[PDB]
Amino acid sequence: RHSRRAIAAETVEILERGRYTAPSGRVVPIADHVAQAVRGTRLYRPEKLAVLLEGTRIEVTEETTLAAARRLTGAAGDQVACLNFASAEHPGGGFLSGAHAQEEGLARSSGLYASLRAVPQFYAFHHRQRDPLYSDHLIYSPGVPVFRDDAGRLLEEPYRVAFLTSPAPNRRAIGDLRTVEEIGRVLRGRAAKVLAAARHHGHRRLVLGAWGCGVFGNDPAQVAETFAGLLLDGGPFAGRFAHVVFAVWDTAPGAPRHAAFARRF
Ligand SMILES: Nc1ncnc2c1ncn2[C@@H]1O[C@H](COP(=O)(O)OP(=O)(O)OC[C@H]2NC[C@H](O)[C@@H]2O)[C@@H](O)[C@H]1O
Repeated sequence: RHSRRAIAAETVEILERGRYTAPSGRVVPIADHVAQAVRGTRLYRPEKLAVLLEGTRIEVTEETTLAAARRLTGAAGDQVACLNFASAEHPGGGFLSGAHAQEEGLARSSGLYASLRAVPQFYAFHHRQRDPLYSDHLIYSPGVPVFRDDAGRLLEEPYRVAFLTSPAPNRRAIGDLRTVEEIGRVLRGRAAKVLAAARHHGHRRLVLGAWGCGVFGNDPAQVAETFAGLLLDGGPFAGRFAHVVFAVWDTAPGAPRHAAFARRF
């Protein structure tokens, strides 16, 4: 936790100073790209996403979200979109406290926090709502510079990705007070809106994963099935993306989140 906390603090300083020093000694400017990402950040309310809905190579890997994004970005020039497994309540989750989860890693490694911290309406809505289902609100963050690898090392050459920030329902907090089918409907509606936003913004290649299946305690078979219904068997997004990677990095024994996605896809 202490090493992650230190890295998080360094990233915040970097975003303030607008440059960082790579291991070679190269000083890398990022202010322009960060400012662009912030200025282009958009909050989508549920009903706007619903409007977007009125209008493929599939891989499962043990990659982190960022490792998959970096691989895809090196292979072609079209900007990749990545799903941020978001906190409903804090931009970048607990990254500044040294918390260890997917969003926190994104926030330690990129300009994502500068984008999300600029959308207080998203977080205020959920704070007032006080409901663990959260909502279909989504933050779209274009061209966010990514400048660390999985180990926290600064990159000689940063790359840019779009992020889609949407919180999965906190099934852990809900317990058995909603049915499997109710949660499935919430997941399907929300995932459809994530995909609609990605497509709306011209992203043909996506990095998805075990959304909500860690701290939020969702069932990875159900989350994998949710994406499958949308992307496969003549679903609404079948054939609409060029490349979808389910990058599932699961350090628990048996890597069960990854196993569930591998089984389905
Ligand atoms: N970096 C990364 N890449 C890919 N997959 C990952 C990664 N880190 C974890 N995982 C896998 O994805 C699963 C879900 O990750 P998690 O970050 O726990 O997402 P949640 O939606 O359940 O939790 C979110 C909340 N945690 C941090 C945020 O601030 C949100 O509060 C997790 O169980 C792992 O199997």
